[PDB]
Amino acid sequence: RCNVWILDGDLYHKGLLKFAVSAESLPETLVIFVADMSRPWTVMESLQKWASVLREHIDKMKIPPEKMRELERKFVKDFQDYMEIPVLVVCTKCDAVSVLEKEHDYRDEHLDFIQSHLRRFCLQYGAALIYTSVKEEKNLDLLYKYIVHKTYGFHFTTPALVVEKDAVFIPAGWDNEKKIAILHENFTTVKPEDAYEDFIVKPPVRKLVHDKELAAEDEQVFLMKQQSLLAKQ
Amino acid sequence: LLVAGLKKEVQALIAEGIALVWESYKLDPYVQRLAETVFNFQEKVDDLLIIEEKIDLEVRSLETCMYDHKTFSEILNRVQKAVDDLNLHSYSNLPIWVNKLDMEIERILGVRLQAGLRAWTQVLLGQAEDKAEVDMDTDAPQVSHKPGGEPKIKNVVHELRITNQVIYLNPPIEECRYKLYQEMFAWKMVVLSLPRIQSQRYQVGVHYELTEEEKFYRNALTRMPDGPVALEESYSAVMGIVSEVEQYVKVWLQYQCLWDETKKEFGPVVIDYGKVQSKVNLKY
Repeated sequence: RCNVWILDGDLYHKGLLKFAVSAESLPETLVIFVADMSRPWTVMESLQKWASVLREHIDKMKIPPEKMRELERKFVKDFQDYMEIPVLVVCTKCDAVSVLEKEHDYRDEHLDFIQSHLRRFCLQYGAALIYTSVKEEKNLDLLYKYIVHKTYGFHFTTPALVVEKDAVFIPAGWDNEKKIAILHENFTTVKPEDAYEDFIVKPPVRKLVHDKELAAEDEQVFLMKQQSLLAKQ
Repeated sequence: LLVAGLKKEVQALIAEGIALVWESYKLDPYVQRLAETVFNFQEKVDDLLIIEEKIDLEVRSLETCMYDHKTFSEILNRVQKAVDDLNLHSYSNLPIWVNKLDMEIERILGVRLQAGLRAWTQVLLGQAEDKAEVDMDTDAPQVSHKPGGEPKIKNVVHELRITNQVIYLNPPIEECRYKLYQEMFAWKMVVLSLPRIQSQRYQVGVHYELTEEEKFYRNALTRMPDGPVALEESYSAVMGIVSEVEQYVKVWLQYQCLWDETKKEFGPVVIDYGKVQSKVNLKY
């Protein structure tokens, strides 16, 4: 039975992470980061927020540098030894892509843009990417098998899929910049160096823009106004 | 703010009369006009003072009312009806005043929620003071219920059994961890699940987006005067009692190597080992 910990989204509760992971339990810990495909424009930014927060947490933890180098040796050994701590990126509500095709007129280029960015981020932090949809029950068993594999060391056999737009699965060590270059071919207006915010825009949601606070003029101010009016006459 | 629209109307008619003169006979329709408008302004102001004091009393009650959802929710029902009357008579600036009152309500739900956690933490740790220790020399009646209430964490029991020379815990320290946090999650729903006051509730089918944080006071745990320290205290109690039970279960799991008081209590957590105690005695 694997301990499960889900943190509140607000940073007001970030301090709870010390109760989730400790020095002894850190190697046993598997980190899962959620990427919201219903709001793709905040995916990368919130992901760097959470990854940063993990970085300050491990900074506070005060591990010996020898132990830190040992953990990095173990992790990188797991990295290059891949053939066809750990961090696992799971994309949720990917079926919202179908809405993006309609509501925001997205196309395969935008999907290539976001998934290339996400794969490059995974390479930056050496994580494993998987696409999921509870609404469609997509890759749930694949996810479960991969978690059991990475935690308990169980076997795993599913290959890496990077062709389907909303079912991309990339285990650790598979991705590479050259391997990521296949998506850059499909671009026709954007470039791989183009900014995320420019190409994919955060929509200005039409909240109820509250009206100005209308307040009755005070007796003194209204009467000074009337004094000004009478005086000029 | 609520009388802002009505007061300006009098200033407008006052502005109109400032141009009039006695030589015009427009004075007499104007005299009729000003009296009606001033008459309405007096009445609606009188209505709000009655309603606003009721709301002030009701929100004040939240500080001292009993710490249960029904007691809170009943109070939040009264304030909503008063606000609906304010919406019903078409007073100005109502969302602003409601938004101010809504903030004030969440603040009070902040301190009560902070008290509720600390009372719950005391109950979890065994530091909750029974009413026998409430000093009897204080002749003032303590009708004011405890701000944190009297949380009652139902006693938790786990099973330590041996099946074919294998010792296992039927309720795992992880399910104990699950249970203890679940009892806690009930307590925070005393406050966080309360209905959020809406200025335009009386408008039915209004095309305004409403999320859970809009629907309920789901953000009161961010309105605690002491910050997240009370929440951090609450979970810190859970780990320790879990940690001691993790330790206490470990020494019994050491006796599995024999093959390879009957119960103990950790606050609400209870471990029963009289069954395994017997077979350990025989094997030894």
